[PDB]
Amino acid sequence: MATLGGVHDSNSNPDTHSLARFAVDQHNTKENGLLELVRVVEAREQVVAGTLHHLVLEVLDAGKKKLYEAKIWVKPWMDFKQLQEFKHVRDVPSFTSSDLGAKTDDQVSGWRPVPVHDPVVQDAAHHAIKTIQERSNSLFPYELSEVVHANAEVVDTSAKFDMLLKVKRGGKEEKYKVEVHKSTEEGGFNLKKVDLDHS
Repeated sequence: MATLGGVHDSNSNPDTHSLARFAVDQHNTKENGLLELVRVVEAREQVVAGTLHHLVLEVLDAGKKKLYEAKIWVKPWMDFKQLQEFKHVRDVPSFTSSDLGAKTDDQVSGWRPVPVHDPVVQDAAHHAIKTIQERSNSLFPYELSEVVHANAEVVDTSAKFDMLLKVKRGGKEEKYKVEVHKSTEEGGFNLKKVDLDHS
């Protein structure tokens, strides 16, 4: 259980080198496999929704040196550090003076809930809200208003989605349950059933 917070920069005082190894080993083992840590570059810190570890080191890509940065997400409460991802940068303090950002389009499976307001939840929610109401007939009254809590589940083949949000209509406020399935290359989502939350 350890964290950190304080937007700044250093010269890799602590064991920052090892920190980068864990990050690369994570991506390298899952989808990567062509990055070789050569020599640490620098160590930067920043507070992001709790704790953010920004490290930069010179790696080897297929036999070509290059500086890459790795971001690690940590929290004080849970006190569990986890590497988010690293992007290929250039010999500069910024992202090669270009746009890099972060991307996440990798498959995943497992019986576990899901965050809120995310691109995956907000997507299924908005789709479910309109789909459900449309499932009765051709119409488009309201859409996603405010998500309370969403959770994902792994079915025999597809993936169930149990979430709860509030809908608006003429200045009203009512919560309801939603159950949608997740499919790949099947058009998108497949709303299973729906329920109301007022009992």
